[PDB]
Amino acid sequence: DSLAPEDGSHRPAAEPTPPGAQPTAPGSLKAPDTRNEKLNSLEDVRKGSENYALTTNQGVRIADDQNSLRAGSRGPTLLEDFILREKITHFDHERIPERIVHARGSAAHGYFQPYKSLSDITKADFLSDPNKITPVFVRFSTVQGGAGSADTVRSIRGFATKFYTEEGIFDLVGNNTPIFFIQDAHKFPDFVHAVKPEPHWAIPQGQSAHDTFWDYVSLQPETLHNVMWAMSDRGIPRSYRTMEGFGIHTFRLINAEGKATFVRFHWKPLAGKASLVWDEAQKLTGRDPDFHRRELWEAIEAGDFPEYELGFQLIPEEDEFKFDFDLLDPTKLIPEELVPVQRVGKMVLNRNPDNFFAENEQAAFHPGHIVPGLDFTNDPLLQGRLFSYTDTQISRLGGPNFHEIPINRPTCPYHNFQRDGMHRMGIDTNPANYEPNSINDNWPRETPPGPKRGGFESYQERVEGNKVRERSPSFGEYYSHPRLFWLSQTPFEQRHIVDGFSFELSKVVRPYIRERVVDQLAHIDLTLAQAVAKNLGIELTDDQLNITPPPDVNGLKKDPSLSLYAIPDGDVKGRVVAILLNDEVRSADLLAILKALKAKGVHAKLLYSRMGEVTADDGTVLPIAATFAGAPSLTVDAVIVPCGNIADIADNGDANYYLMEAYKHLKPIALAGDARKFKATIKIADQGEEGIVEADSADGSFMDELLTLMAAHRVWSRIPKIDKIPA
Amino acid sequence: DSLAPEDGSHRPAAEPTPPGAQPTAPGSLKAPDTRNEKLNSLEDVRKGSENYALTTNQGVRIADDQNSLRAGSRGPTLLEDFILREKITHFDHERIPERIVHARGSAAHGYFQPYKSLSDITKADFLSDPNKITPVFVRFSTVQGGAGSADTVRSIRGFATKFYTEEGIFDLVGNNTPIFFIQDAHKFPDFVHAVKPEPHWAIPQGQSAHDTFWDYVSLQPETLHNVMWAMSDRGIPRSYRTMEGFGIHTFRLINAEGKATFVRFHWKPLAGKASLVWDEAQKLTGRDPDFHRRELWEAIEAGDFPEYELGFQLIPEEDEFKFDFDLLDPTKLIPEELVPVQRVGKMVLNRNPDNFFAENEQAAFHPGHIVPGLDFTNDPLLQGRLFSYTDTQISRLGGPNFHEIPINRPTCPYHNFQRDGMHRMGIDTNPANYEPNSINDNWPRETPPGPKRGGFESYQERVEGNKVRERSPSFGEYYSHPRLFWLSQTPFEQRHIVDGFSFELSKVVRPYIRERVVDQLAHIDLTLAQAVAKNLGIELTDDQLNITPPPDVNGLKKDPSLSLYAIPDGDVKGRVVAILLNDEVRSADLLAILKALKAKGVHAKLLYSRMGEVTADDGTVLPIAATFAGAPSLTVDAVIVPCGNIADIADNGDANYYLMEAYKHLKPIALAGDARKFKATIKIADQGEEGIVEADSADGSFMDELLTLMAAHRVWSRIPKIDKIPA
Ligand code: HEM
Ligand code: HEM
Repeated sequence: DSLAPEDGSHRPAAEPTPPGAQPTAPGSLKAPDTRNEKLNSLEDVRKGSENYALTTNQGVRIADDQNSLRAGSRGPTLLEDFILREKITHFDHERIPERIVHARGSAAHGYFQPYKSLSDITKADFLSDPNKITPVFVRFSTVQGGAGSADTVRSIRGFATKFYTEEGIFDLVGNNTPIFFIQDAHKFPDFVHAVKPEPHWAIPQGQSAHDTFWDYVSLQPETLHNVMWAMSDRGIPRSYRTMEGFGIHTFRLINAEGKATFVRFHWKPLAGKASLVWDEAQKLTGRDPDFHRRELWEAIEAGDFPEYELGFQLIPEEDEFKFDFDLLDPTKLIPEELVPVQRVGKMVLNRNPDNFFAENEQAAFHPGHIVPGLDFTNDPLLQGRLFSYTDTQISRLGGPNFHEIPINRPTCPYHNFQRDGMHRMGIDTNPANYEPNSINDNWPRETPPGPKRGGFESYQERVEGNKVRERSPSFGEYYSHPRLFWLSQTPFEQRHIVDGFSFELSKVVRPYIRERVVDQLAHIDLTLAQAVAKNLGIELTDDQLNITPPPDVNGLKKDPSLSLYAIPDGDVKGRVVAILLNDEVRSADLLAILKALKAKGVHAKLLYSRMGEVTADDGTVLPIAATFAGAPSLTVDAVIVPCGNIADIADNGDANYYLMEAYKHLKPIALAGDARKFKATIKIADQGEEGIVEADSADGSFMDELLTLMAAHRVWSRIPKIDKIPA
Repeated sequence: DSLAPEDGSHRPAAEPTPPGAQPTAPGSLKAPDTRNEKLNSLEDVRKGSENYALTTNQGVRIADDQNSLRAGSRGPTLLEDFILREKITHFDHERIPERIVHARGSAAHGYFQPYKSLSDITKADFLSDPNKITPVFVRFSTVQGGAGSADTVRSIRGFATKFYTEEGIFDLVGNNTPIFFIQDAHKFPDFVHAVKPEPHWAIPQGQSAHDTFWDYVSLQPETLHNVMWAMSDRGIPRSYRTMEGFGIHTFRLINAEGKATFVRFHWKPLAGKASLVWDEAQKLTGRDPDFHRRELWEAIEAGDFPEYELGFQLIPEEDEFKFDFDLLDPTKLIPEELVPVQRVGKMVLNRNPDNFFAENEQAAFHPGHIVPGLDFTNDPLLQGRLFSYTDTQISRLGGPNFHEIPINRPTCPYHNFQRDGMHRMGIDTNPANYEPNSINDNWPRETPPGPKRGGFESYQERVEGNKVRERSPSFGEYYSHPRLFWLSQTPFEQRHIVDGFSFELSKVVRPYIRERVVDQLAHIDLTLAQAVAKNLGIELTDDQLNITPPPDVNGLKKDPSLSLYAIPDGDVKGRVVAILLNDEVRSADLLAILKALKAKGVHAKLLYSRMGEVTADDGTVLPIAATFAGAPSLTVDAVIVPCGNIADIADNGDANYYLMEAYKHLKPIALAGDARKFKATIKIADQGEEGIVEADSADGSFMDELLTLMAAHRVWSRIPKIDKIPA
């Protein structure tokens, strides 16, 4: 019975459509022609559905899937009902342990390709040829919250990429800020317990704004650098497409001659950098907790494929000790003003998964998964990471055969003498399960290291020292990097940093914790320290006002690449506008609006005070995407109000509020014809104001003004005007 | 090191304190003297900390917990560092699968006591004497969301009680609505999959507002009854303390004479019934995803112990077929106007756990866990539940010995011949591990059924019919209960239901699903259906307008017990008021305000534009709990603005917004003296309006008027006035 509508509107068209135009769907159904070698190898396990009989897991067709088997229709359920018991058993056992950290994350498939061969600095096969494509799977995530926590919380973001290379899987497991909070892996559990929900009551979810986090931070000043990044707008990116990615650690590149070059990995978002503002981001955790997940998935369904440029910071082995910070300390960044990022390749994510659980939830990334041509360093954080990912995956994924879970399998050959383990898929036919063996003529065999297709050999780094549990003295500097970061931010970015700390610390119950954090800020920058103190009603002592600021980092008083916005990099393709309709829309305005949006690849969402349709003045029937309250201004990049019967919406509280919120959150607003009467709601200017586009009608000029504002992301100059507004 | 403040302010006092006054803490440190038998029996596994050396799990003291062992202070981490490896290993394996459903929950310890012996109707030992105290552990929960999802989502709530009786554990696993969505347990995986995040992209979290839910509901009209309850304000309770609880299924009570009586279990909230309004709930999911968890914990830390009355709907075996609905159908309620709830006992929750993971996360509740004196019925949803809880716990809790996890252990004796299994704690000394045996003289032995302390014997219900997979034809009625519920609601409740369906259907992307649900609403009630259809821009057809309304339920055209608010039952103790300060508060107003709240057990939170202190007009120093933006109006029940230097906050956007939000969400507001300048902000006439308390000062009847308003929970008369207002 219960079947599809006659018109076939239950099923999404298999072509790129704008967000909200069609029901989203499994990637292989939405984009059947989008392929890559990894995507294709997953076909052995894909399972369709159309035209097949419903069955048990043993293949027995089910006749009645609505009822348990009972002795009489009002009788007891019988134990012999094996259909019911398999069905309920499988349901009872759906859940697997979520990731210890980064449990909340969203992933997609794609491909990578280098711009040119890097064979002079590395023998890694995936970086050796500009026309040799490597399939990728990328998972972006938050850090602290559970798998069901919200996307747009304040947090560091993970950015993990699995490269299915010809010589093995390479996972580049990084974050959206260039440093981590702590120096040695031994303190990981300590840092993570402090930022996670407090042990007695398991509060708060997905947030650092609570006593144990600020306690830990105040007692461990090595965390201040990453805490500055987290409190800036870097902790609340607008989308996974508009954030940077970094491997943080110094790794090594090894070429065919055996030369080692120190390397730091970067991803540059080709959609530019952009973040939300705090109030918007926190409200968005309530209006749409899956905002980033949704936005990623929709951009891929729309053809706005997230694109990132892989880049390398390269430091010759002889310059190991030439900075004023240790290269092996993960709480220290390498300023691009000192070591520029060399462009290496492009990564495009062009296909969503079919099943979230099977591919996203069971994906396993590990910074230890390297290939010939790459090698580690002694960074003490990285070092302990090599132990942990392998270990956690044995319980998370139920045993040691997690490499056999479809998303995790290499697409290149894998042969060895490992056998058995829970849920073993691979049936080995080798007569031998050990080497050396003569009965299989010693196959599979070891392969010497060499220029290409060779066996892995570690770089022979010289090791000299006593066995000690000791932090390197060169790691003992905690304030100059925080200060460099502060000084490179724009004034409005600095304010947002002050506000992040003031908000967070105001949720710290124990007041001495607040004071101690303020004291640490005083070691970074007195202006910052005083601005946070003032918000906390704290007064800096005379001693605190005399703390000398830390030294510059190798002569640097600022580095503009550390700011999200000092260097313009705005891109409107893939952004979205809210269009507030009225019941007699002036079609001429809409037409002009939609044409200019379409030329720049900007999407639109048609909003009204009810769902269904409204008819424009020329008879055009406009389907309503959502209501004013149901898809808040939080979810769009700018707002446009066309003319028409404005009296229909002029007194609407949600419509008025829509604009006050957009205004407060510094988004571009454009008002045509009688829509300019809404200017009194956002109680400001009569001759106009930068950030508000206005005209008798929506024209070419009106739309260029709006699109230019959109390209600068937000109206920073409006900051001074928003704190009187009641929104 | 000795890191605590010398003042001792890192430590909350071990005495009842109001919410926000001190840092919250593990139950046994916060209320050491609050004991019960179960709480005392857990003392064997409680672990302290103070004054102990830091060790490995094997008892080896640790010297340096800040660093890994390496070959040189900048060298590689050594494999021999067993301290690092045990520490990271335990951390790496901290997580366990979350519950398949009801993963998000909050729990507490308490005790139960019956009002009088129920021996005439049940031989259940915990109900046989009013001086017999049974320890309980209760967990309240949402349904769909992960363990990290938000508290205040729209959803049914779970209400599970573990009774540690002298004759066994009895778990009463119910919800906050008297019926469930589906009739037979075979469809649980289908219903649950439909309500959970859609499989391709795992969106949306914690919400039924999406296509698959509404698709399922529109094809399975048996769900409408519970969908009505979920769409009403029942789905967004103000707190776990202000909601009702139900067992849902008909069970049996068996007395010593062998007589079976049918029973439905109810829990009445002694704090009264209270819910939020949708906008507030939704916004609260972002501002504080742990609002319910927090309120429960702080209520118990303040002495506002959540209290519930256990009540029984009793129906003689002879009346099984006397109703319009089948008693064994879980989608049907038993109208209290037909069968009154008989008061049975009182449950008081008076202590939080010590460790959320250990006690809450690992608690295992199961409706099949009954004791002599109770028995099941053939309700087909219940019948399948009896299989599921046992099964799911083998994987969630790691094996068949989950009854040995401290929180789950019986306080009464348990002895049998079961052995081994993962994580086996009990070391059995019985020479025999089988019965009958002669080698231990057959111990432990079976015990015949009897009036007290006898063995379990099922009631000998007659069974008759063929082995069939068949829904009873008596279950095929889907619309009269939904209609009864609808007609029992106040007019503002009906509107809220209409708004729930409207908002939810507005997030369904496929319009035909919205149409199909509207067609189903039209079989319940025309006014409901038309109002929802209008909100969706849908017109009912002439046939839909002529669908005949379903019959009354046994002559009833309404039952006021089904409404949250038709019959006042307001209780103010434990509610919280926001006090908006200024920098020279009339201290006379504040003294009047604070004393009056305290007299009724009403808590207060002093708010301002910054943290720190402000000084009242007489020099009283006032400590600030949070900012206007930091503890939004969503988290209080009422707002009071005292006189002083109102010009200080008159133009504060946040202060103004605070009132707008509280006014929009129907909360009582009280403005003293010059605080009445805020009337313009919320458009209050000069003459005033019901719901707004205003006077020249906070003396006389000012606090009595505000407290009368708090007792009625919200100002429903204000609904029409909020329609407009931009907030
Ligand atoms: C620079 C420092 C670090 C970065 C950039 C980082 C990044 C990440 C990312 C992006 C993920 C999620 C991968 C996914 O999407 O599945 C992750 C997970 C994880 N991280 Fe790291 N992390 C860092 C430090 C550490 C440390 C020091 C440890 C422990 C010694 C650690 C242990 C883990 C574990 C156990 C997981 C879960 C892996 C799984 O369950 O498969 N992380 N980390
Ligand atoms: C009258 C209908 C139902 C009610 C009132 C109900 C209530 C609940 C509650 C309150 C919980 C959470 C317990 C806790 O806090 O740990 C729960 C969990 C659960 N429910 Fe039920 N449920 C119902 C129907 C069902 C059905 C039909 C099934 C499957 C046949 C089912 C399977 C489960 C499972 C597997 C869990 C997780 C338990 C665990 O992991 O320990 N429920 N249910």
